[PDB]
Amino acid sequence: LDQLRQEAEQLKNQIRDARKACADATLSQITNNIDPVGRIQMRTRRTLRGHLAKIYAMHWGTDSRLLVSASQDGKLIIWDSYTTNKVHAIPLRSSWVMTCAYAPSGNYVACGGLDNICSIYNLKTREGNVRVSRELAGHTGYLSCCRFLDDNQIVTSSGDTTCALWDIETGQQTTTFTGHTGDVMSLSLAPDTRLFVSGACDASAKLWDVREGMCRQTFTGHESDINAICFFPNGNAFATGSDDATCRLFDLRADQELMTYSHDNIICGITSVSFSKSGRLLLAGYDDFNCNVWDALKADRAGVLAGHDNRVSCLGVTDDGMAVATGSWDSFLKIWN
Amino acid sequence: LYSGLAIGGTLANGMVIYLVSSFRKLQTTSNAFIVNGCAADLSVCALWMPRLLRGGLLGLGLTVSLLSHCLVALNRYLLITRAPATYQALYQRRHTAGMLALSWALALGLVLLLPPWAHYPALLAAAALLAQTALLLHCYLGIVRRVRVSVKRVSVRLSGLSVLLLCCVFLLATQPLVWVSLASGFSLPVPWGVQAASWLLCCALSALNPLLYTWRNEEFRRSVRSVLP
Amino acid sequence: TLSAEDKAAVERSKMIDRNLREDGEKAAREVKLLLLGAGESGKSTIVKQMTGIVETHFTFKDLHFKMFDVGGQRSERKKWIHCFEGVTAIIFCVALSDYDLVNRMHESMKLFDSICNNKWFTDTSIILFLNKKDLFEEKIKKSPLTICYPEYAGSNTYEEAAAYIQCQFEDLNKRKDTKEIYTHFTCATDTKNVQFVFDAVTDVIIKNNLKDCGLF
Amino acid sequence: DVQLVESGGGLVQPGGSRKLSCSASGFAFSSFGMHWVRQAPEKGLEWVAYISSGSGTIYYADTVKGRFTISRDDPKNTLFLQMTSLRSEDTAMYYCVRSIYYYGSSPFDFWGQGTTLTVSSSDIVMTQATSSVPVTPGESVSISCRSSKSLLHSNGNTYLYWFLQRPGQSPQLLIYRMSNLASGVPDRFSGSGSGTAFTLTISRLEAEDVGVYYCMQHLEYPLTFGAGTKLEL
Amino acid sequence: SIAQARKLVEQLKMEANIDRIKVSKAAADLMAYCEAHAKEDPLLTPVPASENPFRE
Ligand SMILES: CCCc1ccc(-c2ccc(N(C[C@@H](N)[C@@H](C)CC)C(=O)[C@@H]3C[C@H]3c3ccccn3)cc2)cc1
Ligand SMILES: CC(C)CCC[C@@H](C)[C@H]1CC[C@H]2[C@@H]3CC=C4C[C@@H](O)CC[C@]4(C)[C@H]3CC[C@]12C
Ligand SMILES: CC(C)CCC[C@@H](C)[C@H]1CC[C@H]2[C@@H]3CC=C4C[C@@H](O)CC[C@]4(C)[C@H]3CC[C@]12C
Ligand SMILES: CC(C)CCC[C@@H](C)[C@H]1CC[C@H]2[C@@H]3CC=C4C[C@@H](O)CC[C@]4(C)[C@H]3CC[C@]12C
Repeated sequence: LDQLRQEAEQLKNQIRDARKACADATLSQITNNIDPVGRIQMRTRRTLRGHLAKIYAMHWGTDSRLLVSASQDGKLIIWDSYTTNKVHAIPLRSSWVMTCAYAPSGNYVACGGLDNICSIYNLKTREGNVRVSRELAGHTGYLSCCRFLDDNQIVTSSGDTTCALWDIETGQQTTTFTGHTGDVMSLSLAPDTRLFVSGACDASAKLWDVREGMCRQTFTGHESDINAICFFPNGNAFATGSDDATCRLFDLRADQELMTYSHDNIICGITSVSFSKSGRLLLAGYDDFNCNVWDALKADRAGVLAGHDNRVSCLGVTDDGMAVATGSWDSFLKIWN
Repeated sequence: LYSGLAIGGTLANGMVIYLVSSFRKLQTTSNAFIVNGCAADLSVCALWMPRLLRGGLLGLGLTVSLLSHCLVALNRYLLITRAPATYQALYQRRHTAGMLALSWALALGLVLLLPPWAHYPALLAAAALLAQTALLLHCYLGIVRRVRVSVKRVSVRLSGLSVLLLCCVFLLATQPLVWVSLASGFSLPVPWGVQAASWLLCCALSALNPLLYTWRNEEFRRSVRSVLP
Repeated sequence: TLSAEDKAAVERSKMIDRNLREDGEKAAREVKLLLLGAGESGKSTIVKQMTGIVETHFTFKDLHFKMFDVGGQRSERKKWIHCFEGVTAIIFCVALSDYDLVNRMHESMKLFDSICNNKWFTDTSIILFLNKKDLFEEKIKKSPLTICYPEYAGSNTYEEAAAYIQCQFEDLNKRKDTKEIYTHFTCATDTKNVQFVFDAVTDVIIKNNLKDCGLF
Repeated sequence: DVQLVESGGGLVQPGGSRKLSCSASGFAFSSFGMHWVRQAPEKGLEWVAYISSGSGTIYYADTVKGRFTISRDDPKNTLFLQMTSLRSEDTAMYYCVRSIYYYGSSPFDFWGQGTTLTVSSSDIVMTQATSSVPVTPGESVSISCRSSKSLLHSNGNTYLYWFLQRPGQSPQLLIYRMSNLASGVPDRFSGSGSGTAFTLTISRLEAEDVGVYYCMQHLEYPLTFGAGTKLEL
Repeated sequence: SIAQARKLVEQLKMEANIDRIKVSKAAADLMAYCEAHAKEDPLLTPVPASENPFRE
């Protein structure tokens, strides 16, 4: 029925005007008086030299000391950042890993990729070796992202256009989030873990309610695939990095884009995105091989993290905010401070 | 004049070491022997640029230069001919470092524990150069033969020129020296003119060493273009 | 300065590093092949002669081949194709009989052009398999090749038609100086396909070794 | 099922030789550093020897160096202690102890059942002043241990370990690094203190808690144990 | 496709019912949060090596 299609367009226009009336003053205008952060000079405090292939994902532990990194050499490595020591080296059944996660409790890590399976590994067993706890199957596309809610819950992003919430002990999809029209590439849990935002290849970001499993909001503005997404520390906003060489900040309550982080001389895609503990700095990885530090409130480039010889694929900030970890398509993780 | 070639040699050698050190991530174990020979080569070019110590140190530089030629030739021959498992076991990181250090240690021992004129020294130097030349020819020809079989098998652009240029230059710069050493070898009169000319060619090989190793190397070409563009 | 437990942790990290080095050395001597095809172009038969990604491991003449098939991996291809940058080779399967319809040969040509000129496969040689020799041979005498290639000007025989198709596929590649294309007609079923793959892989490995040595 | 079974103990004449074996099962034996701990017939624990994972590092007590040899057969999941020139002072029960060392790990977590050996006829000092103290179920008691040298390290860790040896049983790890509760230990046990002064507090003490409590330091080798505080009643 | 069209229309209807605040208020809240946590952001305000876990 073409009438239903017409009604959808009319509703789409209605919501566009609804959030248009709420756009009285831009963020730039509001933050035009605060002093700039100046220059952010971050030095490579540590280099991790264990992986032998491209690093595709890394995640910080909640203790801000142990981080897990995923590389296509078929290994998950848990690093002790302070001493650079390798705590664990987990061989993966499938070497085509694309995502990594670290349970907030620290007892588990998650892995996934082109195998369409999210593997849960038990890091604390009486046998002294890391063991595969569960293998979550049900996605028809590669595993894009995964994030633990707790020791028994995990939300996974998949290239089959859907996101899912799993019950690890049973290994079943408790909830399925099906709103997107393209591959879902990124995933970010809110601080309270009551919801989460996903970015997909349809150039849109969607806000989901984990309890009810329903797209609460949809955000547009990007011109290409969204590869990275990361909620604000406050939890009332999130930032997205896409293939159009642009990062933008969306606010849930305002329900529209707030700021755009782009430069004329940047023409490559964004691979990762993260915020500072205060949310004042937006750190984004690029295909330029160097990460970029943006003043999240003024949209001014505050610094550059140029320490990688290949594409920066992953990027994370410790919970205490002390340091930033960057992984790239070379086999090295770098810690900055 | 001729000193200009020495200036070019140090600049050419210096670039190779600078490129290898700058891109240490992007340079493999094969370039370790090339850079080791280039350093030894820098030592020889610098002295002649743009004295008992000068003569003694020059002797050390040349022998390492010639020894590094064998190490590079052997490394290329084993990489292209031997199976990957055997090559990996042989060329361990600690083994590569040991091979490089042993070349310097062997070089230093020969210079200090031998009479200089280049009698027993003359006969030894000539024998060593033939052994050095024979291994170089065997290693590079083996690489030529192996790379010929593969093309024929899969067949059912000057190619291999680098291996031809290196072997032709090495023989033309080193042959006069060994012929002189074999002649000084027995009781024969060697005019000072040829002796000076022979050493110029052998030391000149050090100046052209960095080019012969890396001129066809695409990664070095890309590295040079980026820094210079 | 390190504590006893710190020293023990460092020793454990050292052991992990040694194991990682050993695993990397083991993996570096293995041949990685990426299997691609427009559709039912003969991938199944070539896999027979030897979820998402399917890995097939086989040993031939003391050489271990891991061949990855991504046919079941239905999704944006540009979002995970770069995962295979650095594979030893690409095996492309084309149904030589899929020229009448339905156009199918044109889709195979489009996929081959996309893969060969991909930014991630500039130096990756591709092994071209032209399957279904017999069926194409029978069909050529009945359905002329002019249906697929109107510009074709030659006798409608198996040999010339196959040569023309191979020439078109080989000319579909732009960077002829940095990669090679090995073409085979895979219907013998006499262990010739695996031998051809082995020969092409050895040639590619020798070329890569030459490039590393700066000879190329 | 993480048992360690020791064997090879028995009567041996003085000056003889004897090899003790320890068969590991139910865990990754090659991933754990192994210790030999000794307990005289009526005395406290005494660390003997240590072999690291991969056999890279080996340590011996000054009273057994040159006489004892520690070795492990990883494929066979066995740990050996070759004793030579045995003296009357070597008569004791020998315990096979596994310990894994990484950030956040729990060394000395599992002890074997022990094997009895009877011979016919600079070190950090840990002090436990209270050799014994009566206790009643439901009450709270605190065990005191003291160190001659500060166990706090520059990395922030205080390397003190608490072990409980119930009557006729192998020692069991309670607290590692002075603050962390070992896996499977109830929340009643608590460890606190500063460098050179540590306390183990038990809240609502009940049955199964009577025994000897030992404090061990892991700051540096040789590992030294306290005298041991006994609970009864 | 009718079922899919109805699902999308129903989804959009839920979107239109959201209560939205002024962008200036949303912008001000982000500014307030950043200022209230500026002192606790070691990356924004570099800390001396005394309490830096990564020295180097
Ligand atoms: C004291 C002189 C010692 C010496 C003599 C000859 C050669 C040599 C010979 C042939 C070949 N030829 C043929 C042409 N192309 C050649 C004449 C053009 C220069 C090949 O096709 C060989 C396979 C190619 C190859 C070999 C090694 C590495 C890479 N590629 C090249 C070099 C080398 C050294
Ligand atoms: C005293 C001697 C060593 C003087 C120099 C001898 C040299 C010039 C001789 C000895 C052996 C000869 C080589 C023998 C084999 C081959 C392989 C062939 O495909 C090309 C010719 C080539 C490469 C010859 C070139 C000339 C050669 C290298
Ligand atoms: C002593 C040195 C400096 C003099 C020059 C040596 C080199 C450059 C000369 C000597 C013999 C020459 C080769 C003789 C024959 C051929 C075969 C031909 O198909 C390509 C050119 C090629 C390969 C020549 C290249 C240049 C060459 C290799
Ligand atoms: C010491 C020097 C001056 C003499 C020996 C090297 C030069 C001059 C001569 C001797 C042997 C010759 C080679 C013998 C064989 C071949 C293979 C042929 O397919 C191309 C020419 C080539 C590669 C010749 C090039 C010139 C050559 C390398």
